[PDB]
Amino acid sequence: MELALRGGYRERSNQDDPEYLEMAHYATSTWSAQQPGKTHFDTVVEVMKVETQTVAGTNYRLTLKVAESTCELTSTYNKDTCQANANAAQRTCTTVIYRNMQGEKSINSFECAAA
Repeated sequence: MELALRGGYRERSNQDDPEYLEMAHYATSTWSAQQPGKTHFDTVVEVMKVETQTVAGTNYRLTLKVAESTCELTSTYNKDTCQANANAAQRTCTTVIYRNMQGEKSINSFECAAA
C-alpha cells in the first residue's frame, strides 16, 4: 500500500499515456465520495503534472486541478458526463496512487490546497 523513498520521482508527460487521466478521475471521485458534508463528486479539470517512482510497484504522483462536479454523490460517477462548471471554485490537489507489482491500486494520499 506504500512505496517510501525520498526523491527519485521522474516527471512524465500528461500527453504520453491516457492512464494518468483515468487514475486522476479514479482518485478524485473516490476521495470526494468519502468527504463529510459533500453533496456532489469533485472532478478533474486538468492533470497539471505527472511524476512516477518505481521499485517493484509504482507511485503515481498527480498534481490536479479539481472542482465540484455537476454529479450528485447518489449518482454513478462518469468522467465524460460529470464536468465542472467554469464558475466552480478550483483548487490544486496532489494525490499519490500506489500500484503494486501485481497491478492492484490504492490511494496512498489525497491532499487539497485551499481555493
